[PDB]
Amino acid sequence: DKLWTVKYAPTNLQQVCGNKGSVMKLKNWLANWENSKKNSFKHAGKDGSGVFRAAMLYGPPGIGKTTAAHLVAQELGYDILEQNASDVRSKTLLNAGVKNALDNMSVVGYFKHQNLNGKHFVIIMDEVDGMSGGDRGGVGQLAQFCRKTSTPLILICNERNLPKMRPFDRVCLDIQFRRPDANSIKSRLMTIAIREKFKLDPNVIDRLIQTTRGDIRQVINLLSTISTTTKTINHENINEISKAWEKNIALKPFDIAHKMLDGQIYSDIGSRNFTLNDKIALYFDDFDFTPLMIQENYLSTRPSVLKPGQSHLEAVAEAANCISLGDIVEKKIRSSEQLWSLLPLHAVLSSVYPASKVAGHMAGRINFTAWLGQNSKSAKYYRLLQEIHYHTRLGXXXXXXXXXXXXXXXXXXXXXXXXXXXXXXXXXXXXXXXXXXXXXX
Amino acid sequence: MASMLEAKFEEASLFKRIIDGFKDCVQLVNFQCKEDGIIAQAVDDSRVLLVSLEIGVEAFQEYRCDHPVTLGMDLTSLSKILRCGNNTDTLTLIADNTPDSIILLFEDTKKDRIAEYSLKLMDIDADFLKIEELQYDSTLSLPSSEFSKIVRDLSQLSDSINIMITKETIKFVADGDIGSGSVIIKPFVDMEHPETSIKLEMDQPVDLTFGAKYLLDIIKGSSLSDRVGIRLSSEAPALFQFDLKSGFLQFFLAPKFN
Amino acid sequence: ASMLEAKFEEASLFKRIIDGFKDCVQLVNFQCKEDGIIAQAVDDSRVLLVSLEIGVEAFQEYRCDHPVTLGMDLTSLSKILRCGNNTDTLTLIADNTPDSIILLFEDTKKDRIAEYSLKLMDIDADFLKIEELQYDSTLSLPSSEFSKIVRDLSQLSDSINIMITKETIKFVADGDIGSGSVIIKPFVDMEHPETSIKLEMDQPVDLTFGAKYLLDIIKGSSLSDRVGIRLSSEAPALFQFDLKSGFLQFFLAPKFND
Amino acid sequence: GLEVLFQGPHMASMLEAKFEEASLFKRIIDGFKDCVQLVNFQCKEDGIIAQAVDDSRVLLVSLEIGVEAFQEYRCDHPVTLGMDLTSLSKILRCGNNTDTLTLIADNTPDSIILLFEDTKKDRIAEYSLKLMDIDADFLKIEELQYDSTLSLPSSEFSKIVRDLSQLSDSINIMITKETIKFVADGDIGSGSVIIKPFVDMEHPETSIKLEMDQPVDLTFGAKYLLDIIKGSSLSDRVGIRLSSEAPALFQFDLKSGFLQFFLAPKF
Ligand SMILES: Nc1ncnc2c1ncn2[C@@H]1O[C@H](COP(=O)(O)OP(=O)(O)OP(O)(O)=S)[C@@H](O)[C@H]1O
Ligand SMILES: [Mg+2]
Repeated sequence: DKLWTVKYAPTNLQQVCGNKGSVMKLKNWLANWENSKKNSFKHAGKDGSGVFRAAMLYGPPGIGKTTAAHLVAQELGYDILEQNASDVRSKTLLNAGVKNALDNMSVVGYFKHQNLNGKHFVIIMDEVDGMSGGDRGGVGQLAQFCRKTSTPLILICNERNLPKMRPFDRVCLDIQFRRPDANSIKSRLMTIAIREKFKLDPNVIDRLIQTTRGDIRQVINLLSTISTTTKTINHENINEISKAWEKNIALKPFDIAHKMLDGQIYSDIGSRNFTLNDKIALYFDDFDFTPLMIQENYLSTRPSVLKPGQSHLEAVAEAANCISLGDIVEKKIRSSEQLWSLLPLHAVLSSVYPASKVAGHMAGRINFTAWLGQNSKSAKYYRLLQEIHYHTRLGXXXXXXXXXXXXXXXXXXXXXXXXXXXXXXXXXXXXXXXXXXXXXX
Repeated sequence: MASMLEAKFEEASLFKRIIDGFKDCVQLVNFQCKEDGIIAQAVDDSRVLLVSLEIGVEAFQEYRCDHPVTLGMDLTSLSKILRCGNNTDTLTLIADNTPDSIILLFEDTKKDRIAEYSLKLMDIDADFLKIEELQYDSTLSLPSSEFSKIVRDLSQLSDSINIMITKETIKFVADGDIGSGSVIIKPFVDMEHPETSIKLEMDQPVDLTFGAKYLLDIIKGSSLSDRVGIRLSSEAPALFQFDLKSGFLQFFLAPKFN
Repeated sequence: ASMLEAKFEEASLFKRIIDGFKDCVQLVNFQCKEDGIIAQAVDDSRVLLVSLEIGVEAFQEYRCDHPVTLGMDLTSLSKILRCGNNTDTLTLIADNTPDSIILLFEDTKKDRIAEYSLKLMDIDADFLKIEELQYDSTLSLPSSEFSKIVRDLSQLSDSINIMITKETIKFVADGDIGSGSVIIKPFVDMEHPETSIKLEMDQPVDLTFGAKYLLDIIKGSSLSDRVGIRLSSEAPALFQFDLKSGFLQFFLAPKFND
Repeated sequence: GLEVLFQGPHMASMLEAKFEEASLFKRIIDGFKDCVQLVNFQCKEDGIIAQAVDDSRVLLVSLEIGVEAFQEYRCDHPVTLGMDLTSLSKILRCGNNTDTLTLIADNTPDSIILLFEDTKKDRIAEYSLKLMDIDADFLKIEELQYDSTLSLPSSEFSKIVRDLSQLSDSINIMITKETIKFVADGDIGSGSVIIKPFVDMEHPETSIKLEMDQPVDLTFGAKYLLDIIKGSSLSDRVGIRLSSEAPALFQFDLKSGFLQFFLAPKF
């Protein structure tokens, strides 16, 4: 009846697939909070989680952040007072609302009372990187609370390295959540399936995760599509329903790359059963991923379409070039909300053409696009190198920094005696080091 | 001739004053309706103030309500509606079986004017609390108009207001940055006007501090009863109560840290 | 000599008048004649048009030999009009082909002369069009009794439907939070003729309007103590506000409803 | 516990002034509350003397509460009490109708006490306000003779100012041929209110007294005048004096003393 992500939502931190390291880091902080307070938050314990009034969770969509924060709170007996983007968190309302609970106790904490925190709040300011123009000065006031609160404060966001999030930098314990581990999600998904009365090839359960880029919430929803679609599952159906489901609802981006890369469609015969018009049309079946898909695996095929006496390499270079050209086209299509009339050309230059040059037998296997997550790595690191520059600009363009900050690595990693010497003799602090350490790594 | 609940407020203005009494700190609230009357509790958005209502069958010129029904409704919407009714009007609550809405009939003596409004109910998953009559260290009472002035005055000085009951004496203090605010009132009873008398049944001293914002919100019940009951205890939320000819509107305010 | 000599019995008159335009209408060219003043204008949406007619009967003296064209801004004019005490008398004064109109306030005991200048607004437009002169239904009620029903329902919808059925004036509004319906009948209180409600019907009427405008309309409730309303399917509704020697009338277009 | 007795009454004090009526002071401060922000209230054995010049530095307020405004007054040594009117306003809003207001300060003030006493002693309220340290400005007792001197009801004067202030940001005042004129040339139009010296006998309250010596014509900032009229909350009629070189003087008489603004013309 209820969505699956709901009915199968963790009930104990003992069910959060992944980030277990960060969950611990979280739970701890929420434990030593009373003491951290007792000590005026000036004793950064062996964890550092001691000089921070509030914690800042962050990471990709559907990986357990909101589940952890809530759960870690309910586990230490505290009562929860949460807000999110659906609420108005402007500086005005913020100061006329929650500001008042920063040093207050739960009225529910009484009619519930052995609980040691039952009468205390854990403020969960969720979806903070979602505070728009409907929250004037919200981040500022919120970042000010991280310094003057008298109760645990937990903030969640997806992009910690954003400009809007700058005011939060030095003010709180930011624990990172990365994309859960496949085995974790694979194991979890299995458990689900079993309880849902069905089985699935570990190769299917595997590529899903790969498509979902780790979004455990998405896979769960995506996995509830089978039983919800068909009326009655049977002994045999299980093995075949995967097809219609996988090649349609689930891994559709794959059945596209498959068809597109099948040489049988480019041979004189099939060449007219599945016309040029159809090949181009396959593109409009997911014009979002199709270009990414072809580029991803146009070089992992055993071509059957090569002209007589044409090497696999040569034909690839031709598609390589076309892939390149199609890009030029895309950029322009995305430079003017009014250029969609160029998509057909892009269909040809980014998929159909490159494909026809190497279509045939599938040597390896259709892989999801590497470009997306690969675009996260590069981006998430430019932000780092950036803040590092806006700290060394005192001592070359941000570019000349990553192409000259090589020597620095030595006199900052070399042996790790002369510790303090170089470190401080650089005008760097704690975060100035922890940050420069990440990228350099 | 088609309902499971049909109450008829003696005075329309009543139900309004009753709801304007707490529609600023609570948004969604479940109204439990049964034989004897209407009961409803709701926690604050900041989870600091608990609000409890109780409307006895003696406030309606006629009160039906066959089976027990839950009326989860948004006070802002309901408030817009009640705002409609005029003076000479007999507000009648009407609810069918397993309602999706609720009707509010504003009739008039002169049967030449009838105005009925429908109000879509809300689905509220109320965290029902177990309120239990406790033995508070101190129990005072005074004119609501006075408690109001005191609270409004002091709130201009601090975000916190300390209420001290020492040696049978009521003392409110507010210490801010611009300065401090102190008010003290001694019990008495004026036979001339019993309603302006300050009571006080102390059994043990009490020193609690409340958020000024929540008191400014509680004093809004100062339109239901000319007097306000306050029960304080070092280990429990304060209790501010307003008396209604057939019930009451009470507030449970959790204190601040020591 | 003044080609336009207009003295209002009471400066407090021309004040209640312009309050009708002020909000819904932007600029209004005032055309004067030998029998009084007339003016019209329309919403930038072309949904509502206002028609003003001021007769000399509401003047302590009128002399506009040759007709004039006084274009002016209500926000600017409404200001000049507030600078009048309840003991003064207003006097419109314009020369041959006005380049700005003059308002004169004066007392009757102490020498106090308040003369304000006011540039004139020329928009190069003077389209005065009226065509309806016979509606399927005519009703009347107190301007205050109306403005109420209006703002009440405005809370639940962007549209209000004035449904005229067999001797029953019905106002309805259906929206997101709920519905609202006010049904008042034609009644007369021998002791209070003003609060009486008259309604003469011929053919049923059913037409919805946009509360937006309907609201700006009930502001003319300042011009009188009773509003007249004439309806006719697929035809702009006419809301008229009676005045001793003239009137302020609003022509509001409905909405195609099928 | 047992020290729950206010301090104000029992402390060693150099200043202890009880008002005739709380509201009086409440009203006073309001008359100049909007112009100034921080003022130094110099208390002497004779009464209270306060002055202040707006940030723009073109308006000057001068208060003076004579010892006659007090039920009992005993300041026995010159003390300067700087304080923010915004805070003062708040304290002053806590006073009831049947409540007496006593200003108290100790021989070494770091703040000021405002004690509210009631008929039924059952209600005592003590507010303390932290003093501010302002650079006190010496009295500008300059009484340059003004070319013209007039007075009219404060209620009727306020409107004039407020009404014309709609037309322009600069109100003009002329005293030509023993006749008072208020001009306002704005963007949309013009305004002109003229009042001659009128003297009623049945209602002497409402009268316009004038004294012409030299033709007058001055222009001040309306924004300012809008605040100046606030004194309308203390005196029934306000007296104005205008000079060709000296700023404008608007006075609101009070039994004990008076509130007076010294606005400098805009050139
Ligand atoms: N790490 C995880 N372990 C187990 N189940 C998970 C995990 N992450 C997500 N889920 C499921 O996904 C649903 C939503 O997860 P949330 O923790 O609310 O996501 P989130 O990381 O806050 O995502 P946002 O709001 O898009 S940032 C839950 O109710 C779970 O069923
Ligand atoms: Mg979330």
